[PDB]
Amino acid sequence: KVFERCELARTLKRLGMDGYRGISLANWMCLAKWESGYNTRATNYNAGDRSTDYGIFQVNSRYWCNDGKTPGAVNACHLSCSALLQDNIADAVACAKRVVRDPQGIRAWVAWRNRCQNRDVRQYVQGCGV
Ligand code: NA
Repeated sequence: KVFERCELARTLKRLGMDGYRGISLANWMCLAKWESGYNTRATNYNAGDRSTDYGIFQVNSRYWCNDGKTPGAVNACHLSCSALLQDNIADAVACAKRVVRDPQGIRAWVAWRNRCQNRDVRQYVQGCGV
């Protein structure tokens, strides 16, 4: 499923992402935008290390979910990576929450540092009623 901007903003809000571990809703929107373009079935293989990024938040199989084919990987979210490709983002959100519980926080995603950090991210939620 490819979410519309405001549809996603309202969904993330009801799933309790606004201010989760000090991360504003607009930051989560900026992250999803740059990671997958609001696409829940997005996948990206990293040939250099044999891992794959899954879902709307593009979480890596080496640490967050299990896909079986990634060498020396852990499954911190305790999920099959298939769970992160559903139209319903409940599991993807629960796993994104686990990621930011680590010291790095939102900084764990390099894309956030590149396109979201220290920028005016208001535009991602403006007019959505959240
Ligand atoms: Na894994």
